[PDB]
Amino acid sequence: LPKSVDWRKKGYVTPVKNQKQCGSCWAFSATGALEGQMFRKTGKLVSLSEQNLVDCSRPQGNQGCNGGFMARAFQYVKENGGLDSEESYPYVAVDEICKYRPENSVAQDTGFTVVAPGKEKALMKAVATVGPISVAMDAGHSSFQFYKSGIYFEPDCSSKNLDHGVLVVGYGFEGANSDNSKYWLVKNSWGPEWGSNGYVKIAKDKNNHCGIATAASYPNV
Amino acid sequence: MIPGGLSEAKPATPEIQEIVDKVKPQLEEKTNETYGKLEAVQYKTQVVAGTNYYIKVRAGDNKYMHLKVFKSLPGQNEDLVLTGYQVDKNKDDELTGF
Repeated sequence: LPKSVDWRKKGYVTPVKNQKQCGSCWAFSATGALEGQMFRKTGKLVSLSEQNLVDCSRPQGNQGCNGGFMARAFQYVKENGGLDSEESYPYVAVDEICKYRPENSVAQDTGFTVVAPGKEKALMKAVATVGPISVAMDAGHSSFQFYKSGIYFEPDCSSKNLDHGVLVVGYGFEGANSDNSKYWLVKNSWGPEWGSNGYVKIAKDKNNHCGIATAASYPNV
Repeated sequence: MIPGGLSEAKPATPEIQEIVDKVKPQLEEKTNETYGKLEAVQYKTQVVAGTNYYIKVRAGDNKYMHLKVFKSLPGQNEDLVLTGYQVDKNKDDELTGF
């Protein structure tokens, strides 16, 4: 496997978005992973509608601005036969009436693949060979809110209690040594003003820090 | 716990009481009525691009209300905002996202 990966350099990743005051991270994580896989398939990067997911995926077990899961979003896309573009179905950060229209669908999936739970080596393999991967993490700590740069390591982090869904767009290491200071390169959904232009490096191969490999998945396209 | 979901309830701490105090003016504004002290009893948090606190408070006449207070991320330099509230609540009502 590569010692470093950064899917942004290969055109897989849209600009960082902003979920605002809605608990819709799961939808941003899901569209992020789906944007990557659709790009892999077609070579065309198209920003996808988190609002479509928020409004329409309650039958699959999501709860709009009250939370959800990336797997349930990929399932909705499968059962629904599609997902609209952001341009056609824009985000307003509140639960609204489902406006899915099949004629504006620009992505599909056939389900999803779960990465072996807890296994950072499985997660690494997935990142290196598939593309951006949806993950859940423990992001509720003050240290995460205040994050600006470097490798994030929070001794209080849980591998088990995961309150946020984000996107792993690669991995690598700080410094000369490829097995020191390793990190997951993570796209957040709190706008480009947060963290490092909207991104954060999370400690890698440190006992599944903040639960990054606890519940990772990606859509099958 | 789920991504974007609310946490388990936890009994209020002085910080939470503090958030209620800071935000009291805004509530009086919305409801028209004015309050003696509001006792913060319990709360839940929800992580967004910032933080939503859902706080159960007591009006001191055995009346309860549920407040939704948004705390912005570090760089936005914005103070706490009461983004929602529900009135006429039961002491044992579960705090839920709204």
